Amino acid sequence: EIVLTQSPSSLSASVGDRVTITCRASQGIGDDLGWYQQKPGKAPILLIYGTSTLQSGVPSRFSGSGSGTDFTLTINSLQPEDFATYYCLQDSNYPLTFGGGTRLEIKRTVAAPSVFIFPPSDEQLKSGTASVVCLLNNFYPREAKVQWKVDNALQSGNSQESVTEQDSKDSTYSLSSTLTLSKADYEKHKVYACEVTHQGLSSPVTKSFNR
Amino acid sequence: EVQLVESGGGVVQPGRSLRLSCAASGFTFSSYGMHWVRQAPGKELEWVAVISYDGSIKYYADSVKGRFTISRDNSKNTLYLQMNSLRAEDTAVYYCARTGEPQYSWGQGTTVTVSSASTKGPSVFPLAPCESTAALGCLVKDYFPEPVTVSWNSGALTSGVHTFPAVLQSSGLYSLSSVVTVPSKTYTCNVDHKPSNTKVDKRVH
Ligand code: NA
Repeated sequence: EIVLTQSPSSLSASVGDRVTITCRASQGIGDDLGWYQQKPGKAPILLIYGTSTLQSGVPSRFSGSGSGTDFTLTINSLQPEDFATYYCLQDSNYPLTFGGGTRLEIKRTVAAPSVFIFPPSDEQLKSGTASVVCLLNNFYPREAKVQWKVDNALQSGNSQESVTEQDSKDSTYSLSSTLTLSKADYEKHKVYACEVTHQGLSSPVTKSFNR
Repeated sequence: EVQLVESGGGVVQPGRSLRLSCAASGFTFSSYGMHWVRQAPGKELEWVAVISYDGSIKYYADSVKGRFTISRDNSKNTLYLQMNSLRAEDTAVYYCARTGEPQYSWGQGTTVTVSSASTKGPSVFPLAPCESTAALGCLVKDYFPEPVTVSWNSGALTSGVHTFPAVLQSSGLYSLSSVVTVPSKTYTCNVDHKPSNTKVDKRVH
């Protein structure tokens, strides 16, 4: 199939800025490439098709260009409603294929996360499972690193992370890391530490507790 | 106005067959071809199948060829997608799209979840620690299927609340947390899980 390589996967911009989003086909597709906009929980909306042909109703700040293998989406003077995810699309041959997508987020000043660690509740421990939750509250940019240490033993493969959508008020993100152990494994160790690395912190911060 | 309303999505066991339909209104349905496109969780759109206006030409994506069948009933303005031998990979929002030769017009889609999990209410556990701002929350663990809604103090508390997207656990059940920061009062999270008719209020101390 024809593979579309979209860049970048995320982008930071401000209202009134000009944005450029790139998409390259693994082989010639002529001008049969479009651009889609999508927001969480919403169906995609076609903004541009035919490389440069803007669909009816789409603001004129949207425009497409390029032909052959390289294609570009440009948005002049961003508007608050423009922050969303964009995909390129090609229908020159089958199967129809889509780019990786580009999440366009609101750019903001750096904001360090508030870090909290929650021990597993006694109620949950009666069931045989222990969940240790680490919270990174309202930080920016989105990139962060959370490391779990159990008695100074680096943990791996026993945690899951969840990131929220960019906040509509302060434009920050929040993140949760959950260390999952059984009641047996958990009761065999004392200190549970969550170390958070974020460029808003002068140095990584460690939140921990003694069981 | 052009209207496309997908339906039929739901939880289906692996290997079973399911029939998705798409109700079209606002245009001459028998004059346009139609595509099926799906969106797996966290992934981009994936094209599925196409069908000509008269239903004589049908093309399928390799990942669904031999298992899915696309069809249409122009007398009912309804597009169909028959999914056989459903796999876990087939979990996604299935979209209905019209094409012309508005190049593509999409419906809101319908969700399909392939899983052996049985409907199960969530376990609600408190999140308490053990400095001005403090943090509390609730752990909504081991429920199926999506979704769950979490309020705080019956909706009287919304500022500072973060309800994280659920993650799919190895067990096939979903789990999420809801937290809120407060100035260092009573605090109670309200968990709602429609599929199991479960409604839980849990105070946090
Ligand atoms: Na979660």
